[PDB]
Amino acid sequence: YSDELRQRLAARLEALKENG
Repeated sequence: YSDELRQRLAARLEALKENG
């Protein structure tokens, strides 16, 4: 995966968890 690419996937999760 390499460190950076994983954190990118986290950034998506972040947007979704805002509301609910």
